[PDB]
Amino acid sequence: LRNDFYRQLVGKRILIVVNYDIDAICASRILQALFKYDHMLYTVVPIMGVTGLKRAYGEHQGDVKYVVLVNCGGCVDIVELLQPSDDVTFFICDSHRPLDVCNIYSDRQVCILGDASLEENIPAFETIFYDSEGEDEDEDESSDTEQQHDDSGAGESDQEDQAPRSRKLSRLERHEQRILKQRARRQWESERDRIMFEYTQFSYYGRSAALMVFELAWKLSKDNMDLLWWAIVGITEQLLLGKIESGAYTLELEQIQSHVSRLTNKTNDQNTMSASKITFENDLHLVLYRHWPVTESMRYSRYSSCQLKLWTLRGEKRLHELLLEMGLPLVHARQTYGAMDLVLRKEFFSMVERLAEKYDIADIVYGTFTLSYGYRSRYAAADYVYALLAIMESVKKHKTPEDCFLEASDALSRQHKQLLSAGIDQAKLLHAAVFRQVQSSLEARQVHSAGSFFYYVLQEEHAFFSYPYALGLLARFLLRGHVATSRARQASDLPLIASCPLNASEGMCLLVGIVPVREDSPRNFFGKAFEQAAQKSGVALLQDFFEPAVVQLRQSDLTRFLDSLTV
Amino acid sequence: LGPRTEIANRFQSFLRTFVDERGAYTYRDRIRRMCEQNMSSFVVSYTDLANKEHVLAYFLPEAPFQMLEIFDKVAKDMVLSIFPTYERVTTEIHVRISELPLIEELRTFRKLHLNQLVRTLGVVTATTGVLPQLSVIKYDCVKCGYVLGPFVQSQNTEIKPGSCPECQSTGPFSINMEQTLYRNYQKITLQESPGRIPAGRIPRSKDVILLADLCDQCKPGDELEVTGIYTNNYDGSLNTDQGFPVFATVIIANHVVVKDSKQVVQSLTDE
Repeated sequence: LRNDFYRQLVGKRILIVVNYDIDAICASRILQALFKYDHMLYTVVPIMGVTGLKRAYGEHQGDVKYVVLVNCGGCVDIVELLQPSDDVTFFICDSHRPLDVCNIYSDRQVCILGDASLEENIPAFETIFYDSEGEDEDEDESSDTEQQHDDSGAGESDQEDQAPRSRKLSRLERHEQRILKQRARRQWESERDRIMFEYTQFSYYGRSAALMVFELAWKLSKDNMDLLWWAIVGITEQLLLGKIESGAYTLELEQIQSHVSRLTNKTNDQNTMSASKITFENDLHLVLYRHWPVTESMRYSRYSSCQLKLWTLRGEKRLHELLLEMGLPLVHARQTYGAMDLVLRKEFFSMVERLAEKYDIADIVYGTFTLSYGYRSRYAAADYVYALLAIMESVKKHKTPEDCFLEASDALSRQHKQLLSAGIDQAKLLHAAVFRQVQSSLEARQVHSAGSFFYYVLQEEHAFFSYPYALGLLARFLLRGHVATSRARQASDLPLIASCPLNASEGMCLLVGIVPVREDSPRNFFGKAFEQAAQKSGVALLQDFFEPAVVQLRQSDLTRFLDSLTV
Repeated sequence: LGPRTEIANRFQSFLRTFVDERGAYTYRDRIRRMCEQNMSSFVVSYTDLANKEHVLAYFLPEAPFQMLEIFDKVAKDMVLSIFPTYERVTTEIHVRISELPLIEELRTFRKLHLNQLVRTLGVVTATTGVLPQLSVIKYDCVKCGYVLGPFVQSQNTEIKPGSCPECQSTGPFSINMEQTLYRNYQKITLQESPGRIPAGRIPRSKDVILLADLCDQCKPGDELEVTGIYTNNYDGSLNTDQGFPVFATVIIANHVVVKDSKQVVQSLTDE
């Protein structure tokens, strides 16, 4: 709730919107709007990393009490992170959910939006910080330390039969005067079975970043159509239930339509140009039905391709055979779908949905929205987001990271669109440059298993694959690629790694972790899994991202680290 | 008729009954493979035709025209019936032959060869470019302002019926430049090779017609094998005459084959 706490929000603030994300911008531009509405000046921020965050707060060494960060938080007992915080108001709203408890407790400078059907970690603080063994926060028999310290009367207090609290059992000795430590460790470790179940085996994401924010601003009587679209963007990023889960899809078909359909501000007069209120339809995650012909865009998506195996010829043969049953002309299969004639381009999906039921594909259609600004053309559900990811354009000017962020947030207006087509173009060329490596690497047989996983390494830098989003995308097209056709049915289920050269950064051999096949809810080990070898030998590793599934190494200090990381 | 219905039935009970290549015949599926690539130039085996039913070797030369027509009709009635999905793009068919146990050199064919089954080769020389002709007869009435309508067309002959929406009237008329069907064209001029001459004199030549499906394959000086059939312009000006009719001869191509053929070419054995 903040139908009460929002009424705190008038004084000065800082609105930080942590490292690059589509949840980020969609969730934050609305609040920029909200906050120049009630006549507040504030601060939006680019985040380059947790160090970027810490210097940022360092540069804002004031007493801005209404500090705000969003889509982060699980890093420390962040009073340890952020010492000078005294009673300063922070707000966490992150869906990176497996977060510390010291950030949850200490009801001082934090917002426990603790609301979940998992009441599983209640004494998770009641024994690690509250108990201790072989400790110094205590007294001694001598008269020089005759003062009572922060006596928790627990293992946090002494273990020499000095514990006024801890009134479950005997006092002097259970079997010995220090069986205190024995039972302390019993509970400690027997329930580190569940502490190590947290944060040291697996990570995930939770819920939205900004649909809660839509309901917040909905209670103040705003029917901002565009805010529905921006939140739609925020979700349709990791609506990708194979990437990171939505789940609620068939429940949000009630939720969001109920937000928007039932309140019909015009039921009879809406046949107008500007922003004719949003609609909903059941369509695909075929990449880019609209502005391209079929036959290139039927070819660069993984799911349409992997099930029909087109990077070899034979897939094209069966492809043509299904265009045959579809009876699309090849010319028409090479003019833009919109550039087609009428009747075919109307009936296209109408036929494809039902007579693809019978030929190896079942999971291409979705439920989404689309709308006009005017009479130019009818933009698409995600063709923003696949234009966005192409704006992470790590050029060597050193300004372009933050500048491309600022550009991106200045994109989803109804105004700036000469760039949006730019994003489309950039996206397409990268999208088929993805495919351009798979044939090279598959049929060169670069699929290094090397034991319990599959593994890739690469050799030099591409501007595609300088940054790691494209890298995860590489790994997540090859994987299906190889494991369709080179295997029996036994070994299709193992995880994957991939090197990522950075000729820019003096030689670091970046990596990204990614998971085996077809287990949507059973997600990453790699919330910590890499860190094993970090303990065993341990060499210059990083975990800088609030994204977990990533590292950054030296050019060449990986292989032995990998041999340790065999297990 | 009872028998004159059985031509198409023989084709139908041929293309899915005479089977070789260790089952799963070509013409079960080769036609599918023609519809796939959008060619409309299915080709037939005379060898395999005789291996099924020899009967249509003698029932050809009395009118191979009507044989070819009564075949491609079957191809339509099969294709659009089982591939009604096809029925937008071209929806028109004709077929070919590539097995004739014969090479007639030039300077070999005479009045006996009239309007029947043929083969021959030669060499290309200079010919026309790329043009179309017409395909359907329709005009426009102006007494009543109507259309004369579309009319059944003979190969180079007039129709002129009285029937038309203008009270079946309006002998006069005019003609439009649309609403009418077209057809590509190209020509060839065939010479004979410098190897198989009569060893030292001027060579002979006759001309040859190719049609809308058949153009932009030839070129000057190219290698070739064609069935073709023997033509006759039926009058190069008969009258009180020369000491000789001014007649000529052409061949019209059914199936042209290049004898270089430098593309990816061959069919697939089944195994």
